[PDB]
Amino acid sequence: TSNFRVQPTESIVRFPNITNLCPFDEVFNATRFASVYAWNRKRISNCVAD
Amino acid sequence: TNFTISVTTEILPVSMTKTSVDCTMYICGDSTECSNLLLQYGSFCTQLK
Ligand SMILES: *[C@@H]1O[C@H](CO)[C@@H](O[C@@H]2O[C@H](CO)[C@@H](O)[C@H](O)[C@H]2NC(C)=O)[C@H](O)[C@H]1NC(C)=O
Ligand SMILES: *[C@@H]1O[C@H](CO)[C@@H](O)[C@H](O)[C@H]1NC(C)=O
Repeated sequence: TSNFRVQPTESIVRFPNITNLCPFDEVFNATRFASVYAWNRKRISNCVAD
Repeated sequence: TNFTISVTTEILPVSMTKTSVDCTMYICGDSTECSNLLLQYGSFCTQLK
């Protein structure tokens, strides 16, 4: 007539592990910034953004 | 003028293992949207059972 099965309740696996590989603080906490005519272009890849 | 007695084997199958299948478990299992979608197919699962 039917089947017997219990349902799950929570969805958690292990833990978070990002650690912001790339130093965004290097480009965001600096004593000197570029100008409007000559703006410094930085390419960030192979990291994690938080 | 003489005779011999011989024994020969004869193997005949009778049955196999009885099998039962649940359609909603075998197809998707623990998916609610799949469960709601499968009821639009009619009595296919009932016919298979
Ligand atoms: C019919 O065949 C059987 C066996 O094929 C014969 O029995 C044998 O007889 C000889 C001597 O007569 C013995 O040395 C064997 O040991 C017997 N065999 C067995 C299995 O016991 C029998 O003699 C034959 N009868 C006739 C009339 O030919
Ligand atoms: C980095 O940022 C913090 C908070 O905005 C500031 O106090 C600190 O002076 C900064 N570092 C430098 C080297 O300016």
